Amino acid sequence: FAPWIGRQEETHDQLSRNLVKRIAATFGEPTPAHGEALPPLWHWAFFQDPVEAAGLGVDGHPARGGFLPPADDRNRMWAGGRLEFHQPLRVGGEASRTSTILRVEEKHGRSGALLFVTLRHDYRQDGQLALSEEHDIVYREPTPPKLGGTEALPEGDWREALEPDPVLLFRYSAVTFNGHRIHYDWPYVTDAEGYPGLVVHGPLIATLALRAFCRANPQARLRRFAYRGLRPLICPEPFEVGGRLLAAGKAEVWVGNGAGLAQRGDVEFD
Amino acid sequence: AFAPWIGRQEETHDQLSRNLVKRIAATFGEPTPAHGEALPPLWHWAFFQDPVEAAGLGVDGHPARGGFLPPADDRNRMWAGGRLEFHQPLRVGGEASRTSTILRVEEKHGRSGALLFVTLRHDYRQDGQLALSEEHDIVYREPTPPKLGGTEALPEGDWREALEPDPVLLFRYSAVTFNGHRIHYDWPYVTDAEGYPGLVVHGPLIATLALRAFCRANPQARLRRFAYRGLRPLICPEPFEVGGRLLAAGKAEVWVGNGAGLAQRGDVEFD
Repeated sequence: FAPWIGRQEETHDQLSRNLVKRIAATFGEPTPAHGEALPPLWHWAFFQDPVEAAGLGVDGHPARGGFLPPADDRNRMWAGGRLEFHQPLRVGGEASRTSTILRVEEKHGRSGALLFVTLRHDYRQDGQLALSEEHDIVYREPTPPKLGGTEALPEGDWREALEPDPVLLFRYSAVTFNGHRIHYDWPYVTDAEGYPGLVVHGPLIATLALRAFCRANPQARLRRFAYRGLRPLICPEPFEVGGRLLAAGKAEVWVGNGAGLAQRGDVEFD
Repeated sequence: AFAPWIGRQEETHDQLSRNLVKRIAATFGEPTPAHGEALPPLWHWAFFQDPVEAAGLGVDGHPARGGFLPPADDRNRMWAGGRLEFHQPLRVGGEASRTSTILRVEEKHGRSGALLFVTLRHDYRQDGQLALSEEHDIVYREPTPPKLGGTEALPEGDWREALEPDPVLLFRYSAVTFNGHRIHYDWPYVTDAEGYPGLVVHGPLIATLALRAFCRANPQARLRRFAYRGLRPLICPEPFEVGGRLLAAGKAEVWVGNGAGLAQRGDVEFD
């Protein structure tokens, strides 16, 4: 049961260039300088509470409890999220993260048991709110990876083709210090879980989807971003990120390939 | 004959930032030193990384052309060993400088031919102090099917730590050192492409475990020198042992191995 509702924790970190350089390298972009804007979604490389091995489950994620309760028989799912952008976080600075457990509601779909937990992350630099983030976590019982169709790649207003490889996936796990083995352990992700190969991270592709929008709408100032996973992408299959404009300051983004869409997302901007 | 690199020098800088320090500590299951406390021995190997964009990376996941070390003409560049000399600890939280000098480049024709031996010196300075000086021995070897027999016997010592590595441990160390060399995490590559039986436990990873154990077994010893030589690759998830034995008032050896032989040995000197 969840009495965790309304629980807060505080975390601090330094947006240190040495680590920003690593994210930059991973994405093949330039390393922002001291005092400049940390690019969208790069903050996910920060505010990491690494867990000692004994606190980890077989899947390499933390089984141990902490801010959130423990999980063994279930498995966390990166269901989605909404980000509200105010100000860039600036490289070099200290920054603070205030986290709140907002909702913990039980639900039912395929496989039935489906506990949804929503977390809010408030990110402050110099006391000043830079970014407010909610993340959807779904605890479910292990089921083999879903089969069946998904939506096709729509035609859109911009598009980028990407050729993943294990080195790209390793660097992104590295930068986020994610120990989830589905992203680098090929014997495990195939034999133990049902996948045909390595899984491209949801955050990694969220970051490429959001970056292709900004690239294509260079005069657009971000306001809001929402993403939702659909079906996992499999390395090394080439895939694609793209989107389209929908209304006044509203755009939709998507990641997918021939197997169909892996992720969809909504953007608001000025 | 090798003047273009002999004497080459370069200075870099880096902050010994706690966020990365927390990830090293988690990897090793240890406490995180506080800001201003000693960086634990050999944790500096995670710092001073100037990583290349993907286009700069070669197939094996290392950078395709580093500009300091002599180019490997499709030869395999091995981490043969090195020597460290500890003067003062590097401190968590602070800026530090690494000055690097290529000391020696020698071609030597032995059994199996001539490979390239290169000796690289690294000098670390923080708050105006010369904290630590180090040398790496690199050995450029022709691409050869992995030789995995172990020649030296794992001895019995004064202490012993049994280790069962797994791909999570190897990933986290590669992560913390932003090492893209994919023989450490990419199982289809390390086997199909390079022909190891499986993933390779990093030499640096092994040395830190080796020195750590000695420290655990000798808590009053303050480090002054450490030398290590890599003997043979270790293969995840082989169970292996780190041990050592005191040899004299401030001398001890350490080693890494298992029933098949020593994977790595080294020498310690302390007060």
